[PDB]
Amino acid sequence: AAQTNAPWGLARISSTSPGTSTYYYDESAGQGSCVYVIDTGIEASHPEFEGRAQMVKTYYYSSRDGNGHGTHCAGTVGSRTYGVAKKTQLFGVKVLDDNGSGQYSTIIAGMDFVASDKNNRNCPKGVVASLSLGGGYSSSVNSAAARLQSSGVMVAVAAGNNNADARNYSPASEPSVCTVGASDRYDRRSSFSNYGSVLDIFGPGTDILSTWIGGSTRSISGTSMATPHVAGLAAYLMTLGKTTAASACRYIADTANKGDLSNIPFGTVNLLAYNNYQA
Ligand SMILES: [Ca+2]
Ligand SMILES: [Ca+2]
Repeated sequence: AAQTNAPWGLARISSTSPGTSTYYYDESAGQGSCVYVIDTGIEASHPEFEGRAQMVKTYYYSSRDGNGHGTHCAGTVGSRTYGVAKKTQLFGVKVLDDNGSGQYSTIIAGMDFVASDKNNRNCPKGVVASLSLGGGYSSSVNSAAARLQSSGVMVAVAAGNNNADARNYSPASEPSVCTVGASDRYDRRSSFSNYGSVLDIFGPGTDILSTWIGGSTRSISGTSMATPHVAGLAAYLMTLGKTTAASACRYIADTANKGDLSNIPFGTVNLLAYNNYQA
């Protein structure tokens, strides 16, 4: 399949070079996989989700996404126009309030919720969780992310937006998950992206068009936007049978575009997520 005039990040993850505009992908499109978006919620009624999104848990008064951030991330995972894995199932877990903030105890609870809830869901191609959130280092937060991964979920987490070493942020600093930095459409490390030895991969994160609340769309930037590209790529590759939840981060790193990015500090991987789709 080939989506013309796609958002630049979708085109980028199907090309060895920057500057293209078509997203080339296998039509299976993540069918049969499931992605939990652990965030401010998902506006499941958005036409771009085509009935494939639903809220499964909220830690606040409502399950509504009153912010937009979670809806945007979910759209990059799996919306029709803006998503990597256009046929995946999306499950929303609202651990962040409508200002985009959440206490670590609640974020931890949401991770352990996913680890259990996936045993209620029919996800024959496997389960992914996308965590476009974080704060300062916390061993408890890291341990929760490690448990979620251990339980059989491909966990992708944002590196953070501090232009600093991700070792000092959580869940970014948990080794066993997939820690995602951000790049721009000229293959530069995004100006805000964290870096460091703990990063596994980069994805598109500057000026990413996706869904928003009120049935709308907008373009925003962050490692929060790079993370769902990787989560959606994992779901897509799992549906194709190329990898598993335990091995997908390593597989994505194996198969990434290597050495394409600029302003990568020595000791940080120079790896950009790539679907290696060959029609
Ligand atoms: Ca290249
Ligand atoms: Ca890792």
